[PDB]
Amino acid sequence: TTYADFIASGRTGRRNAIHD
Amino acid sequence: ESVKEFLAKAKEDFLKKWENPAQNTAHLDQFERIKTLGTGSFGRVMLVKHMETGNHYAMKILDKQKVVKLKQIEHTLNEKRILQAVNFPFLVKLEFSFKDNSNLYMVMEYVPGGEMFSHLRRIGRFSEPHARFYAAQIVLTFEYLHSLDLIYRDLKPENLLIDQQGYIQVTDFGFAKRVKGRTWTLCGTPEYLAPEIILSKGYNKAVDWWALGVLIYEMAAGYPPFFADQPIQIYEKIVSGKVRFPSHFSSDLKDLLRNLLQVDLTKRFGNLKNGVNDIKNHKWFATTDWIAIYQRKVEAPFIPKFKGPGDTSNFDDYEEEEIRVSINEKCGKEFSEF
Ligand SMILES: Cc1[nH]nc2ccc(-c3cc(OC[C@@H](N)Cc4c[nH]c5ccccc45)cnc3-c3ccoc3)cc12
Repeated sequence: TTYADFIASGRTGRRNAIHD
Repeated sequence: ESVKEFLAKAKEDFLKKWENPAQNTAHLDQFERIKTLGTGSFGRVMLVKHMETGNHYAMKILDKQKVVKLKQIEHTLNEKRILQAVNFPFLVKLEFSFKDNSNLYMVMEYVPGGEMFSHLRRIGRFSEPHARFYAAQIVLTFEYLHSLDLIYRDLKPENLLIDQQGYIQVTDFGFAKRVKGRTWTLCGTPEYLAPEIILSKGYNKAVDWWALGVLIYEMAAGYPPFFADQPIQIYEKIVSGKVRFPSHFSSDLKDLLRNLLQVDLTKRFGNLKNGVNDIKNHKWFATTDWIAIYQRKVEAPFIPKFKGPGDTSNFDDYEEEEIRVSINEKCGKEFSEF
């Protein structure tokens, strides 16, 4: 399932901002 | 049209503070360090106690030298100048701001409720009525910000706090900027970046409305519309022009999201002739009483557990670090106006 795929991903925690 | 009347008065108030920003309204020794509530490349947020009043605040400490290295001088000046000038029910208030030899300080109201991110991840996902409640507040907040020529550029559950009344408190104006034309800075969060940002194009406030689409999706689904292990993979999905919705998504919700997550700027909701009204009048917001939301008269779907003014249970733990203040002034000219 898509949920299972997300939970198994490495981006389920707090996501950092990006910039140049 | 009473909205135009409200926004008119709101802009008058904003412009006066914008042209004459408040500076040096407190000192570090007036606060008691308690606990770190969060940390990043720059800088860190701590729970502090103001001895004079006994009030608890969230104090962000920015290392001036680190800000310079990351080339975030102008962005930092943007954040402070904007925060001290804005005034809205769903925006965290800036109480004090000051600086010393080494650091910049911003003291804002503390929200023990914690981030939406934490609650969303734990619960899994919000019901559509639940997500609608939060979404409505963001819609009004963006209407307010955009009318002041302000672009936010960092919408995400991590930057949304839940107060004692169950309402949203927007935080982190690190990428906020006042601009009437287009802008070009690559900034934001991968999952929430609009296609035009990824493609290095000149973009406008339409990027905020795209972000709203991503937020609503994540709230209702429990996961972002575009996710992967690496940002590069996420960008590929964003620019592909395709999106898939969970089966439990209502017809109205999917229609709204297809209009917000629209690659074509000439078709994206919030950026058309009717402006924000295209969103506020959408079928998915049919039951939404916008005036009641603004007045905070609507009953919140969720109320965080209260354990005291200084309780930090709703926040994760972080490693504590000293607050060092050099004997020599650092980057004086760079942050003169702070
Ligand atoms: C916990 C809390 N209560 N009231 C608050 C008002 C603002 C902030 C706050 C949030 C923020 O973004 C937090 C999250 N994006 C993580 C993050 C991004 N950049 C950072 C830089 C330093 C530390 C954390 C982060 C950023 N700043 C604030 C804040 C607190 C006081 O003034 C601004 C936290 C508050």
